[PDB]
Amino acid sequence: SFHRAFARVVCNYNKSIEGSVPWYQVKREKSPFQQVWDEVFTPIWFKLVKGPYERWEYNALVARYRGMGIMADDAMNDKDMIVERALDIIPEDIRIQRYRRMMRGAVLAGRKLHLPLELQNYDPMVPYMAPYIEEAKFQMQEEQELLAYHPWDRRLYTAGVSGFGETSMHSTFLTM
Amino acid sequence: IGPPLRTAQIGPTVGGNGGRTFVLYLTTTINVLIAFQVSWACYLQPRWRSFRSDMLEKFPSLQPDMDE
Amino acid sequence: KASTLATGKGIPGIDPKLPTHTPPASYDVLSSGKARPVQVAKWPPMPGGVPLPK
Amino acid sequence: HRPTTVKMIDSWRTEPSSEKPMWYNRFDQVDHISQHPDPEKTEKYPPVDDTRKLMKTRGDPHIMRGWGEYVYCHYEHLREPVFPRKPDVAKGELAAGANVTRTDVWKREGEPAIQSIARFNPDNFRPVGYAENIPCPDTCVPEGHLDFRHTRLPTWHADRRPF
Amino acid sequence: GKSTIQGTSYNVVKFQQEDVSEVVKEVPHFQFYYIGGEHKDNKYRDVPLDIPVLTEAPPPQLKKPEMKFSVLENGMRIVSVDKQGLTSNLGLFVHAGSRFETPAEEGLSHMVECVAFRSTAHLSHLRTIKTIEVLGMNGGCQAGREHIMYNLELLREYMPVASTLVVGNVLFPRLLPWEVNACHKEIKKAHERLKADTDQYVSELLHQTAYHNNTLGNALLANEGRALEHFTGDNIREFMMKHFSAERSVFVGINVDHDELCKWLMRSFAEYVAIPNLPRDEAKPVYTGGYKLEENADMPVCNIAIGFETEGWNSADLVPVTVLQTLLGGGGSFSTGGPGKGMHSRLYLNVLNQNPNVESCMAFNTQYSDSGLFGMYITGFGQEAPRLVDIALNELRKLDSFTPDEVSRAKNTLKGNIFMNAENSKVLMEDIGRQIIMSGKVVTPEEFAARVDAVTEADLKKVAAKLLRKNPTYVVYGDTKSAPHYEYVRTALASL
Amino acid sequence: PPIQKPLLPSGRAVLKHGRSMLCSGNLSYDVNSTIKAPECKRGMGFTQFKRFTPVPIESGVSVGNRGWFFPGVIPYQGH
Ligand SMILES: CCCCCCCCCCCCCCCCCC(=O)OC[C@H](COP(=O)([O-])OCC(O)COP(=O)([O-])OC[C@@H](COC(=O)CCCCCCCCCCCCCCCCC)OC(=O)CCCCCCCCCCCCCCCCC)OC(=O)CCCCCCCCCCCCCCCCC
Repeated sequence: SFHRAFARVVCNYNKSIEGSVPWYQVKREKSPFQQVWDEVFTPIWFKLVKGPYERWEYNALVARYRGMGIMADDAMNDKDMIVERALDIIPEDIRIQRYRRMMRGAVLAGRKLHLPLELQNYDPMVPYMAPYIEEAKFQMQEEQELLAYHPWDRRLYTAGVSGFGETSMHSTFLTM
Repeated sequence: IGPPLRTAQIGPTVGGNGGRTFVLYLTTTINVLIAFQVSWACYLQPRWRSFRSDMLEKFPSLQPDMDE
Repeated sequence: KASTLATGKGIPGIDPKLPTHTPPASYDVLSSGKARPVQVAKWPPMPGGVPLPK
Repeated sequence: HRPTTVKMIDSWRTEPSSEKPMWYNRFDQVDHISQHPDPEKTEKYPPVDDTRKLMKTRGDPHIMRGWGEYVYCHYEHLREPVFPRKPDVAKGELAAGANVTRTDVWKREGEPAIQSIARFNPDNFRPVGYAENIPCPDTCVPEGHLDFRHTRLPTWHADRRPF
Repeated sequence: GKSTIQGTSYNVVKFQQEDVSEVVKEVPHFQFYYIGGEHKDNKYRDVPLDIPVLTEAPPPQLKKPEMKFSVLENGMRIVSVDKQGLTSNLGLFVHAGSRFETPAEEGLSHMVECVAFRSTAHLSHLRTIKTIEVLGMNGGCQAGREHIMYNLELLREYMPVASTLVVGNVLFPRLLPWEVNACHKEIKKAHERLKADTDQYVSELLHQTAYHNNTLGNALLANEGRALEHFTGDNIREFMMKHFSAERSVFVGINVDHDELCKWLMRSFAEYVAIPNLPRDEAKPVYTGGYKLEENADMPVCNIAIGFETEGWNSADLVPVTVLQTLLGGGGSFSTGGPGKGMHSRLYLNVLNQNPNVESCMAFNTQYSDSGLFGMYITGFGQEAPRLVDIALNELRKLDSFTPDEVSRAKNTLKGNIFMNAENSKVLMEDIGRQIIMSGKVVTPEEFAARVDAVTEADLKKVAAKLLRKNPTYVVYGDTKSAPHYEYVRTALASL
Repeated sequence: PPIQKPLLPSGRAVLKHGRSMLCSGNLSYDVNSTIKAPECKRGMGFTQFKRFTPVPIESGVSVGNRGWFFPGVIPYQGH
C-alpha cells in the first residue's frame, strides 16, 4: 500500500524537525545583495514615496479618530473572534468608557458632525486593549492545539447544527 | 444586581467554515492558472517563436519543405 | 522639561523617559535556554518566505 | 458561534506579536487593579485652539512594510512560538498571554511565587498615559451641537398633526 | 533521620540546581499528536488468549513495602509506601480546612477546592486538564473540616508529570478573575451531592449542632448567596497566604519510588518560593450540644441521630471508643449480610432482630485532631419516631456493662476491619495524610492492632461513662412531625 | 482479563468526612462505604451497566452552556 509508505515519510520528516527554532528567532545576517538593495532603494523610496504616503495616511487616520472622539482600539469590529474573546474579559471601567466613546462617535458620524476641537487634544493610538488581545490569543491557541487538531466527524444536520463544526444552532442557511 | 461577572467562553469558538476555504483554493488555483496562460500566450510564446525563427538562420536542420 | 502635561510629559519623543520608537531588544539566548541559532546568508531571500525541505 | 475562521497560522513572512509588537510597547504595571489612576478624575492634556497645536501621536506610521494596502493596527492573528521571547518588563514592555505563561519574566528573587504571578494579571498592565489621554465622554451631543432643546417648537405653535 | 518534625524524624532532601536541558532527558516520554506512523499488523491477530505468547520474562524482584519519610528544605514532608503496584496514588494534604475560617471568611475552604487545577504560572487550565486526561489519570480535590486534599491516580510511569501538576495548585496558582467566576457553578453542585447522601447530610447537621458556630461546626460548603461576594481570586489568595504553607503541607505517595518522588518534588520547589509559614489562630472546639429538626417534604422516613463529644484522635480514648463502635456495630434491613458482616453486633441483635419497624440502626464515630462525635443513628417511618428514640435511649443505657464474649468479638472484628481496609491504596493514602495532619505521626495498621488487643472491659466502661456525661446532640431529618422534643432526650440521658 | 471497575473513575475521596481507616467500619460491606462490593440480589453482572455516581439523575440538566446564557433563560433558535 502506498498510503502506508506516505505515512512513514510524513512521520519521519516531522520527527526530524521537532524542536526547530522558528525563522523569526534565528539571528539572521542579511545577504550582501539585500544589503546593497537596502542602501540604494530603501533610503530613496522612503524619502520620496513610502515616507510621505504613509505619513499622509497616518495623519488622516489620527484626525478621523479625533473627529469621532474615539481611540484606535475602539475601531475594532467585534465580528472578529479574537476581539470578541478579548471583550469578554476587559474590566468594567475600561468597558464603560469604551462604550460611551463608541456611542458618541456613531452619533457624530450619523449626524455629520465632528467633536469640538476643545476635546480633541488626546493621543488616539494608546493600546489599551493590548493586554486582553494577547490573553485571548493565548486562550484560543490552547483550544486550537488541544481540541481542534483533527477534522472531526459528527452526525450531520442534527440538533440544529450542520455537524461540520459550528456550535450555534440555526447559524447557516441550510440549518435555517 | 450589578454588572455581569467576566467569564471566558468554553471553546473552541471557531470552525465549521470549510466552504469558504474551498472557494479560496478554487479561486486562487483558477486565477493562478489563468496567469500562466495569459503570461505564456500573450508574452512568452510570441517571443519564443521569434527566437526559434531567428534560430533558423542557422538552418542546420530547419523544417523540411515537403514532409507532408 | 516634560515635567507637566503642558510641557510634554508623557508624549513619546518629547518626554525624556519615553523613546520615539520601541523596537524589541536583541537577545543572544532563546528563552528555552538554547543558544540562539545564527545564520549568514549569501543569496537573496526566498520569494514568498517559502521554507525549503530539511 | 456561526461558521467562523481566524487566521491563527504560523506565517512564513510575518513575525508573531511576541517577537515584534506593533503597538507602542510601554506599559505601567501595578500590584492591584485599584492602584491604576482614575481616568475620570485625572487632568487631561491642555486644550488647544489650532489643529496644528494638537499633540503628537505615539503610533509609528511605518510599523508594517511590503506590498499591500496601507493599514495601521496594533494586533494580528498569528500563532506564538512554544518558547516566546522574554519581555523586558523592567523597561515597560508588556507581558501578557504566551510571554507570561511560557516564560519566566514574572519570577522575583525572594517573593512568594503566588504573589509574583498575581502581579502579571492582564488587568495590572495599562498603557502609559492612559488616564491622561482616554476620552471620557459625558454625552453623545457635545456642547454647540443641535438637539431637541433647540429644535423644540414654541409652546404657542399650531398643531402639526393635520399637516 | 536528619530532622524531627512534630514527633517524627525525616531525612532532609537538599535543593539542587540542575539545568532544564538535563532534567528534560528524564521526563517520561509521551506524545499528544501522532502525525504519521509505521504500519505493523497485529502479530497476535490469530493467537487465542488461552495460548501464552510472552517468553523470557525477567525474574521478579519483590521487596517488603516500608514507609519512608523525607522533608524538603522548604518544610514540605514527603511520606511514601511502595506496594509494587502498577498504578500510583499521589496526594497533597494541606492543613487548611473549614475549621480555620472566620465568620467573614465563610466557605473559603470550599472555594479553594472549586478553583483546583485551574491556570497556574506555567500551565493553562485547559492544558492541565487535557494532560491529566491524555495520560489516563483520574483525581480531584476535596476540602474537609481540617484539611484539603489534591489527589491523582496514575500509571506509575507518569509520576514526574503528576507531581508537578498537583504541586502547582499550591505553589504558583493564577487565580485569574474570569476563571474563578466560572467556578461559581460548583457550589450548587456540591450542595446537591451532599444532600443526596442522607447519611453524610445528617452528619453535617450533627457537627453544626454539636459545635455551634465554631471550628468543627463551621459549614463545610459555601452558600450561593452572600458568600459569593468574596468568592474572588483576590480573596482566595489572601486565604491561601494565611494557611497554605510548605510547613502545613504533606505529599503522600502510594506505589511510588520514594527517592524518585523526592527528586521530582525537590525540582518542583527548587527555583520557586513557597508561601511563608505564619502563625494563625488555632482555637479548641467548643462543644455545645443541642438539637436540629430538618424537614424534607419528599422523604417519608425519619432519620434520628443522637451524638456525644469524644476527645478526638490524639486522645488515649481513640482505640477504646472504636472498639465500642464495633461492639455496638449495627446494620440495615436494606442489606443482607452473610456471616461475619455484623449480624451479631449488639445493635443488630437487640434492635434490628427485635423491632421490625426499625429500618436501620448504626453507631457512628467521627474523629478529628482534638475532638469527635460518637452516637447512634436510627431510621424508620415518620410515625414511629417516638418509639425509635426510645429504642436508641435504651441502648445508650446498656453501655454500663459488656460481656467477655462481646468484647472479644468486637476486638477481632475491628482488627479484621483495620487490615482489610488498609490494603486499599486510596484508603491508605488518605489515612496517612490525615494522620500526619492531625497528629504529625503515622500509626501503622499493625500498631493499631496491638492497641486493640489491650482494650479491656474497664476501658470501655470508662469511655462510655465520659461520653454519656456530655450534653447530647439530637438531630432529626426527614419526617420530623412526630419526633420527641430535645428535653425528652435530655431527661432520659440525665440519669446517665 | 475482566474489568472490575466502572469505566468512569469516581475521582472522589473514599473515606467519608471525619471517618478514618480505623473507624469507617469494614469498607467491603459497610452501608456508608463508597467502595462496598454491590449486592447480588438478582445475580452477578449488572455492575457493568450500573451507574455508580451517588447523586440522582436530574433529567435535562444543562451541561452544554459555553457561558452564552444565564440560568433560567430559555435559548431561542440557539440565540
Ligand atoms: C499584468 C500583470 C500580470 C501579473 C501576473 C502575475 C501576478 C501574481 C500575483 C500574485 C503572486 C505574487 C508573487 C508571489 C511569490 C510567491 C508567494 C508565495 O509563495 O506565497 C506564500 C506566502 C505565504 O505567506 P504567509 O504570510 O504565511 O501567508 C498567510 C496567508 O494568510 C495564507 O493564509 P492560509 O494560511 O490560510 O493559506 C492559504 C493558502 C491558499 O493557497 C491555496 O489556495 C493553494 C492552492 C492555490 C495556489 C497554489 C497552486 C496554484 C496552481 C498552480 C499550478 C498547478 C498546475 C497543476 C498541473 C497538473 C498536471 C497534471 O495560501 C498559502 O498558504 C500561501 C500561498 C497563497 C496562494 C498563492 C500561491 C502561489 C503564488 C504564485 C501565484 C501565481 C503567480 C503567477 C505568475 C505568472 C507569470 C507572471 O503567501 C503570501 O505571501 C501571501 C499571498 C500572496 C499571493 C496572493 C495570491 C492571490 C490569489 C491570486 C493569484 C494570482 C493573481 C494574479 C492573476 C492574474 C491573471 C489572472
